[PDB]
Amino acid sequence: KEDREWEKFKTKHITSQSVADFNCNRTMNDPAYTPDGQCKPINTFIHSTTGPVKEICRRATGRVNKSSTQQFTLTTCKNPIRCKYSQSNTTNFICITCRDNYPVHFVKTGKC
Ligand code: NA
Repeated sequence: KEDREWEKFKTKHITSQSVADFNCNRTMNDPAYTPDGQCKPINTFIHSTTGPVKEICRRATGRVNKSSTQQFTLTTCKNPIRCKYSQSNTTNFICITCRDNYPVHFVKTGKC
């Protein structure tokens, strides 16, 4: 169900918060943004409106990994000590799995 996979991707990997306001310790432990479970060893959050992320797949057909053509601001929450994280940010391209027009999986930072 590609729309629901997209919803899971949005929740897990796209943040509506600014780089400054984003808080790894809150979000990584908040069920609302962690549909695979809380306190994971790593996660990459894309600071973007959903449209531009979705348009990574604009020319995608079937199931295929696509690189973004532009860079995104990214927060990495990593290396938890009792679910308390190192937090850092950078800009980079991203590599996602598209199912048709829908991002359904975060593959890697950088190009595919
Ligand atoms: Na960069």
